[PDB]
Amino acid sequence: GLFDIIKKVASVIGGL
Amino acid sequence: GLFDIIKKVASVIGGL
Amino acid sequence: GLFDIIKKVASVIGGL
Amino acid sequence: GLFDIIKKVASVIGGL
Amino acid sequence: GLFDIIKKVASVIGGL
Amino acid sequence: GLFDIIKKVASVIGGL
Amino acid sequence: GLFDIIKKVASVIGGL
Amino acid sequence: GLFDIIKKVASVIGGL
Amino acid sequence: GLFDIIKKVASVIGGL
Repeated sequence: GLFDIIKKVASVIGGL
Repeated sequence: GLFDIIKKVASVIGGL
Repeated sequence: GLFDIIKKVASVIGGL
Repeated sequence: GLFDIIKKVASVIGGL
Repeated sequence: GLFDIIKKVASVIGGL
Repeated sequence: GLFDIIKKVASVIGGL
Repeated sequence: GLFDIIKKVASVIGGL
Repeated sequence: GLFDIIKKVASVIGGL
Repeated sequence: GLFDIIKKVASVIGGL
């Protein structure tokens, strides 16, 4: 498109 | 399109 | 379209 | 109470 | 309470 | 058996 | 048996 | 409380 | 058996 954002993420977090 | 956002996410979180 | 947002997410959360 | 245990868990296991 | 245990866990295991 | 394959897998993928 | 395949899998995918 | 334990964990294990 | 393959895997991929 004109202003594309593609964001892909995956995470393991040990507690917040 | 014009202003596309594609967001894909998957996560494992050890407790909030 | 003009202002598309596509969001896909899947998660495993160890307790809130 | 007096002797509280709160346990929350969620998991993905690739086969036992 | 008096003797609180709070346990939160989430895991991905590649086969047992 | 004779020609055994045992495959166990589990995964978190942040978007394909 | 003779030619056994055992496959076990479980996954979380953040969008295809 | 008096004797609090808070435990939060999350893990990826490549096979046991 | 005779020709055993045992494969165990688990993974977090930040987007393909």
